[PDB]
Amino acid sequence: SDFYLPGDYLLGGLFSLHANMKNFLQVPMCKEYEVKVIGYNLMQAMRFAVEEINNDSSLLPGVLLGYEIVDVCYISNNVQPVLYFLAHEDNLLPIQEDYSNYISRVVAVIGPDNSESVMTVANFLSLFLLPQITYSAISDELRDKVRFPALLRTTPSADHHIEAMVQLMLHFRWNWIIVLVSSDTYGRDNGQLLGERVARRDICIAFQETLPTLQPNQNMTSEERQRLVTIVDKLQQSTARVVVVFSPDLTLYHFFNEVLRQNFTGAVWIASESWAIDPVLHNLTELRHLGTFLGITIQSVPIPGFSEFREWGTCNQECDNCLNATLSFNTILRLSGERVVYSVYSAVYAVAHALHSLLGCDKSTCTKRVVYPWQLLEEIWKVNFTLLDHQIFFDPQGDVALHLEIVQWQWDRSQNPFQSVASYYPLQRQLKNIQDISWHTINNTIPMSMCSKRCQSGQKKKPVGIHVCCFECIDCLPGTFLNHTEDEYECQACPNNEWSYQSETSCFKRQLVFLEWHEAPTIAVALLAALGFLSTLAILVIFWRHFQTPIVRSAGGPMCFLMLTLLLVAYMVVPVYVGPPKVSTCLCRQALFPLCFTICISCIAVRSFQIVCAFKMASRFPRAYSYWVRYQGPYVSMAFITVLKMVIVVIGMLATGLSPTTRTDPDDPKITIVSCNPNYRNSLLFNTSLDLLLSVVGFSFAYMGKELPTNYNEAKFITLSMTFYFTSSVSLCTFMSAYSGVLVTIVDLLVTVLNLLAISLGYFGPKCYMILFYPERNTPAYFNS
Amino acid sequence: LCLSQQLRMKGDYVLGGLFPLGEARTRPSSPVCTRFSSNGLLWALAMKMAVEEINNKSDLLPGLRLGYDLFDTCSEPVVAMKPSLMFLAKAGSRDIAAYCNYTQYQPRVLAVIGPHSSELAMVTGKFFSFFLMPQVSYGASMELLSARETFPSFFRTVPSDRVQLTAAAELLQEFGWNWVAALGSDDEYGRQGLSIFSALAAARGICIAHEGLVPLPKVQDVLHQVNQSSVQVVLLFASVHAAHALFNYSISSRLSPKVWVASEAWLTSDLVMGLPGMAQMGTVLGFLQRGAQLHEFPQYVKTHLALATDPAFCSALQRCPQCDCITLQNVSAGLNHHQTFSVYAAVYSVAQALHNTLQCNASGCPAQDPVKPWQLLENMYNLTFHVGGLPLRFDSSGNVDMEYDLKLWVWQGSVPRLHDVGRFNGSLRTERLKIRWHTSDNQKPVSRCSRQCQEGQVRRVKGFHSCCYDCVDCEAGSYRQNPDDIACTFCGQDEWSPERSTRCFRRRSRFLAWGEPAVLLLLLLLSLALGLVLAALGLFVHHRDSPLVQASGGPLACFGLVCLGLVCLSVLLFPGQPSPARCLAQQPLSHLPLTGCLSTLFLQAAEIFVESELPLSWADRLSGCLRGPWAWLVVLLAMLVEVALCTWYLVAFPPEVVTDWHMLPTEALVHCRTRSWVSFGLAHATNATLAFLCFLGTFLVRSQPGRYNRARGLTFAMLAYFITWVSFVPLLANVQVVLRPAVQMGALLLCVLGILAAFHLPRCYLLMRQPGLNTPEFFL
Ligand SMILES: *[C@@H]1O[C@H](CO)[C@@H](O)[C@H](O)[C@H]1NC(C)=O
Ligand SMILES: *[C@@H]1O[C@H](CO)[C@@H](O)[C@H](O)[C@H]1NC(C)=O
Ligand SMILES: *[C@@H]1O[C@H](CO)[C@@H](O)[C@H](O)[C@H]1NC(C)=O
Ligand SMILES: *[C@@H]1O[C@H](CO)[C@@H](O)[C@H](O)[C@H]1NC(C)=O
Ligand SMILES: *[C@@H]1O[C@H](CO)[C@@H](O)[C@H](O)[C@H]1NC(C)=O
Ligand SMILES: *[C@@H]1O[C@H](CO)[C@@H](O)[C@H](O)[C@H]1NC(C)=O
Ligand SMILES: *[C@@H]1O[C@H](CO)[C@@H](O)[C@H](O)[C@H]1NC(C)=O
Ligand SMILES: *[C@@H]1O[C@H](CO)[C@@H](O)[C@H](O)[C@H]1NC(C)=O
Ligand SMILES: *[C@@H]1O[C@H](CO)[C@@H](O)[C@H](O)[C@H]1NC(C)=O
Ligand SMILES: *[C@@H]1O[C@H](CO)[C@@H](O)[C@H](O)[C@H]1NC(C)=O
Ligand SMILES: *[C@@H]1O[C@H](CO)[C@@H](O)[C@H](O)[C@H]1NC(C)=O
Ligand SMILES: *[C@@H]1O[C@H](CO)[C@@H](O)[C@H](O)[C@H]1NC(C)=O
Ligand SMILES: *[C@@H]1O[C@H](CO)[C@@H](O)[C@H](O)[C@H]1NC(C)=O
Ligand SMILES: *[C@@H]1O[C@H](CO)[C@@H](O)[C@H](O)[C@H]1NC(C)=O
Ligand SMILES: *[C@@H]1O[C@H](CO)[C@@H](O)[C@H](O)[C@H]1NC(C)=O
Ligand SMILES: *[C@@H]1O[C@H](CO)[C@@H](O)[C@H](O)[C@H]1NC(C)=O
Repeated sequence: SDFYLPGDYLLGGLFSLHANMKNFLQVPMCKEYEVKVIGYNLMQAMRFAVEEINNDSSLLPGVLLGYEIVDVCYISNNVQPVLYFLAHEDNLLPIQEDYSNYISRVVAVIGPDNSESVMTVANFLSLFLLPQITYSAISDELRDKVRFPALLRTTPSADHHIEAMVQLMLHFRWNWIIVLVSSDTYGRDNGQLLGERVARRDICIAFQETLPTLQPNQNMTSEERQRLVTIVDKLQQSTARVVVVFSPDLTLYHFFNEVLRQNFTGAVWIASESWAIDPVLHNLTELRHLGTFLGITIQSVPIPGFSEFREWGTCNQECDNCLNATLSFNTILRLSGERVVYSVYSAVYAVAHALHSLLGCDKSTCTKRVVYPWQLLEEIWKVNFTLLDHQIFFDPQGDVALHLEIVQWQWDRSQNPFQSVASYYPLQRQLKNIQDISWHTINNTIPMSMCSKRCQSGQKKKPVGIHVCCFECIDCLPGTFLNHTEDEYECQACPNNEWSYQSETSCFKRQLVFLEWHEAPTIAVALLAALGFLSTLAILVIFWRHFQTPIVRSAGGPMCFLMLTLLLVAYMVVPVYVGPPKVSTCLCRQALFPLCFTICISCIAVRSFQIVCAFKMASRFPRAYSYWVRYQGPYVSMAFITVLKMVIVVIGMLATGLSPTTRTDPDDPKITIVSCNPNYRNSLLFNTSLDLLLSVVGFSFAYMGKELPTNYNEAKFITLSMTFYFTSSVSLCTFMSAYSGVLVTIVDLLVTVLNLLAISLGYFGPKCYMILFYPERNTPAYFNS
Repeated sequence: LCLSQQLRMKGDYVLGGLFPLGEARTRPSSPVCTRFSSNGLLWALAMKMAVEEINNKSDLLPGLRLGYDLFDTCSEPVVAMKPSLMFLAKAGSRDIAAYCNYTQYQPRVLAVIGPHSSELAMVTGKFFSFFLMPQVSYGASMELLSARETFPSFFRTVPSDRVQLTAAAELLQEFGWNWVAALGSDDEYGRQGLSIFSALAAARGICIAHEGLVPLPKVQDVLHQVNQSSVQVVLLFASVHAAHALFNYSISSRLSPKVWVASEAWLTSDLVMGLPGMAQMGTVLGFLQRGAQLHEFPQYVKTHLALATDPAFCSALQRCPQCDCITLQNVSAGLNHHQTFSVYAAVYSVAQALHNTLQCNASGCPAQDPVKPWQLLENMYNLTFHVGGLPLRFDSSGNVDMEYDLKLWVWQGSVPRLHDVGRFNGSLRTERLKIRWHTSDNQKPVSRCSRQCQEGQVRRVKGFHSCCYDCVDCEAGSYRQNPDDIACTFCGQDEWSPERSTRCFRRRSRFLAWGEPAVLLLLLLLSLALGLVLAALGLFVHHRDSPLVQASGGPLACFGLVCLGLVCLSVLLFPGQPSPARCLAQQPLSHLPLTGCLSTLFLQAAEIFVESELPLSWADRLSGCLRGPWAWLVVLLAMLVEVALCTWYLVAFPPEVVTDWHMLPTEALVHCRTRSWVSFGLAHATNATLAFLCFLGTFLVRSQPGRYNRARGLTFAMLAYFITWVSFVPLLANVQVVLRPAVQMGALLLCVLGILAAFHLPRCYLLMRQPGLNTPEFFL
């Protein structure tokens, strides 16, 4: 038959012609199972490769190359063919400690197409070091040469498949995926490898689930139906829209059927090499509404003169229905190209080149020396040639970097069923040359598969769970921003007393608002205080121009002159209120204004007392009146009140501090008013409390004798001025209790100026009136009346 | 010593053997292991003792000799494949044929006692299955070796990982921990255990928060992932070295204590058990095997070593060249190893299967053709073999069944000991009363996830397999828009939402309604004030020619009473729904009449002050002009300036009816608000100056005892106005925003009542009750 061709050096093969998709005493042969077409395709590829070696006189001249292909089941039959290959021509395999002198029947073996059988065959062959170039086996366990010394490969491992998947996800900006594996070892290792790889590229896995192993052509149980319903419900409820599947193609019919039944659409499925080229699933022709079906598969290399050769055409070494099965799938195989066929082609060519180099042939003659399998392995480890514009050389880890290819399923039989969209180069670990992909969206937009929306400019990122890439966006509170260069996970406030608005990434400096010389209310208050100051200066000039008069002598001469000078000083330091509040400014203000005002009010009160209530008190305590008249009662009272005010103002300075303060007004954080007392309400309340305690007794004493002429109607004018001061203080207290803002300083200054104006006018202006316009009442002879 | 010479023994049926006797390419040469291992020699001697005991017995294998070929296989499979090929070779020949199927073979060994290593057992079983050679392997544990599809002739004497993992899952479910983290070693043992436990947890409802692989001697990321989830029960299905590295790193980083469910690999290993500082790593709960022990094995080992020391027997009579040059002290540490019983029972199982296959009684065994190895398999399943008084059975999948003990570590003087606190014979039965946990008190460490979310909550999937949900409550003002939402959505900022609500409720208005108790009381006060104004007006218009009203104004007094009544009337328009016109016209309507009455009172005060504290020369001209048409022009000017100020502040300062949607908790607001202290202050300034002038000109005066004090009433009216409004302002700035209009009307009504009871009421008292003081010489 075609499974055997005698030659100088045989070349064993292992191709899965049949698979199981529906008692140990009866051994089920591979013939009873359903016929697979890929196995016969690869077998014909190997036959064509050997036949081309035979044609080529430049490669292996005068050395006929043969082969012995044995049908190997998927799992069931994997030991007998190895024993056949290693047995001698008599089917006897000797046992010895060392096998260097041993000459096997075959010189090399093309390994099985599934990883488990490859592992078993390589485990058996490790004793004799028979070169075994497996194809289409993608397990990472074959990458190490400690336990597989004589195992080579012509297909990139699952490492490069996973890398291509991750690069495809990165290119389209997907960071929230779903992994579905199978109960078999292949799915589990692929899922674990993808999970290990994807964690370092800022891509998270929403959830991983295992699809129960379920061959087709058999009815499903209730437990597996419930399991599939649960899987599909979990898939639909999650927000991820990129589903990678690591499962053999046989177990995916029921899952996709359940997905169609559940009416779930909008998933960008990513396929491993197992079912990315499976023709039956594409022929199902109802998945076109699910979404785009990407997949990872080996790049197709067009072999010249292979389609015509393929179309031209012991135990477990026969098949009958292979040709009939391949007849139906001929067109799709021709259109889709050859992907795994080139792997077998290259493996056979590598064996041929290793034999040619080992024999040392000079393209004319060959030495025809006996070749041991270990010598062939040592030679094939160091082959480096070309084949269809592809370099064939083996890495130290037993792999040749064949270009991968991301393929997208296209539901149109007029062209290739699996249209290539991208190419991956394992040598540089780079995925490049990406073409347009027909997406399933409304207007061909790349589907979005991100768990968390991008945060708005100036929004703190708060982790929501275990997954790093998922977060929630919460606005930073007023007064802070985000320094994206430093960290975006926590707001960083702006120092230097500057405030920020909501969702604002640039702190702005607060403007320092304060009393300034060129404004309207300050100019009005300055004009009022100037009018008062010139009025009081004129009063003082008049008083010094008119002395030795009953008006100024019955009244306290030194007392009134001192009060006038203190009012002059207070008016002259009034503009110290305006301007930049410094330590000296507040020191002078609080050591001058309250002192002067308090001593003026104390003088007024003691004068009212001595003019009204002294006469009445003269009746009860006579010796007290003698003490009062012998000394200078009003002067000692004024001194005592002055020292008490000194004590209280010193305690106020020691309590509330001296440094000018910055208070953030509720109207506009952007502004910051500066007063000099950090605690101003309590200080003003204390000052007004002492002043009003003195004022109530002063005004009561003035009222008690308001009709007595005394010192030219002193009680009446004291009463008028003191009631004016009381009303002004009440107005200030109420306005303070019902307002707090920028106008506090100007209102306080206005009230102080008005109080000084009251004390000046309503107590001295009558005196100026009588002195100037009434020159008859100031004569000494009028003292009698 | 020549101990290795005893590794063979001729007999009618000879058993194979693959033991780890020794320990650790270009040419195809089998590697040679020269290092010596005590465990392998102990197991080989156990098998030899079992074979000798079977030969000794007369009721088992009667008149038949059972042999053994104990071959040394290292942990590597390359060195182990050669003994297997020797086993499958024809007896007396060194060549193994490559036949079509198993039936044509004539193997030299009846059965094989499989390798201890399960990774080696994989290759050995897959090789033997083609020839259907019955191999029973001690120590091979992981589950996929039980698959009859690829291992039709692989049995074992130790339980699979499936039963112990089922026991662990049942323990976690029974103790309530359905939110656990699963870890495993990077070798095949850990991966298979992780897959099996994943299946069992999915079946039992348990949730795996993080499934990860601790690398063999990275770990930091695994610990970080475990700590990220709030998990207090961690199943570590790892080998000894991986567990030791894990616990050493956890000691270095001071990881918080957790309940470590231990696999049998490191549950009883002294390396992990004796780690310094390990006591602070929570409780360790494992499932140790419950198997009998050979009570005479050490005696046999000592006696056989001594008998081998004698040269007479040794001369009277390689696989382990290093096994000859040993002493007793080189093996004394491993006599009490529980795999010796497994080897013993495996040999007994093969012997009993052979006895059943030959079908013979205790007296003898009939002669027949030699039995092929593949004929044992028909009787090795369904096989009941008694080993040391305890019966064992081979399941349909070659699995033996035995009980388990839940052992937990305790700590006293850094001495960890194992106590049985449970038993697993297919159904877990724990005694948790005696269990001492690691927490502050003796309480079970809780580790539970919410399988379902309570109604009205948002659900966030959590776990490596989306097993449970995290219920999160969000603060008021938010609602769950749809059940599948991952975050509750806000509603329209004009509607309120209660805490933990499926939907929001609309915000309805709440202003000062006509039915509120405060408005009712203020309405009664307004009624009383208006009645007083009407009575005073009636008295002032009936006794209009009397000296009382003539001195106290005249037409002007009645005009002021009308104005006070109109102020009381304008009080009415504050409450109710804030129409823009009403809220705009609140204040001007309040001050327009009050301005008129205050100006009339000020005219009276000015007349009194002019007649009192001025020279007669100016008085004779001021008094005759301040009463009459000039007084009317003065009151008209006051009203006109009030009108001008009111219209200017109405066109410039906007009184707005704003709807503060975010003031009341469950309701909106309709606040009629104007400029802060600017609008009403400016409208109030004219009245303030008018009242202050009246008070200043009236409050001090000479009241002769023979006349009438016409200043007391005006002084007290101004005082009532001032004190009531000075008290009103803080109430304006302090009372709740709803009752602000009520405060305003209360202030206006109190001002009117004070003015009345101070000025008009004392006049009316003597105008109505005691008309004996109405003489012109007393008033004018
Ligand atoms: C060359 O190979 C072809 C098929 O590739 C085969 O049919 C033919 O016999 C070979 N020899 C020659 C001389 O063409
Ligand atoms: C089971 O298999 C039979 C035979 O192929 C098939 O007819 C049937 O639909 C399947 N399902 C059930 C539920 O019987
Ligand atoms: C869509 O979904 C519904 C609801 O699950 C399902 O019954 C139906 O078969 C699906 N397909 C169509 C075409 O309606
Ligand atoms: C191709 O797809 C069709 C349409 O569903 C299907 O019937 C057929 O079995 C598939 N396979 C072929 C023609 O080989
Ligand atoms: C292929 O099928 C046809 C009928 O369609 C049959 O005549 C022929 O023998 C088959 N060929 C095989 C089984 O090789
Ligand atoms: C194989 O040969 C090519 C062509 O000279 C060279 O570029 C390449 O580096 C070689 N590869 C190795 C592995 O030596
Ligand atoms: C796709 O095309 C239509 C027609 O030009 C355009 O109006 C529409 O916005 C596009 N779709 C999307 C989702 O942007
Ligand atoms: C923000 O980060 C930059 C870059 O490190 C640094 O220079 C700067 O001081 C930080 N703060 C602000 C307020 O920009
Ligand atoms: C077998 O029996 C003999 C006596 O017949 C005894 O000496 C020997 O120890 C026994 N073997 C054992 C117990 O392994
Ligand atoms: C084994 O193969 C031979 C080949 O001659 C066959 O006759 C025999 O029936 C086979 N035995 C089985 C399948 O059990
Ligand atoms: C335990 O961990 C520490 C910290 O990493 C390390 O230094 C030490 O060598 C480790 N111990 C062992 C026995 O490996
Ligand atoms: C573990 O997580 C807790 C809780 O977030 C944290 O405080 C602690 O630093 C983490 N690390 C360790 C080693 O405990
Ligand atoms: C016996 O033990 C000694 C002491 O540990 C050791 O040196 C010697 O190698 C051992 N003999 C062996 C392993 O054969
Ligand atoms: C049991 O079998 C033996 C061997 O054939 C035979 O000699 C004997 O008679 C049988 N019966 C009894 C009761 O031992
Ligand atoms: C043997 O196994 C079969 C399986 O069908 C069972 O019916 C029978 O009871 C078993 N015999 C035993 C356990 O002795
Ligand atoms: C397991 O043991 C319990 C008692 O601990 C017993 O009730 C139960 O029947 C046993 N189960 C089996 C399968 O033997």
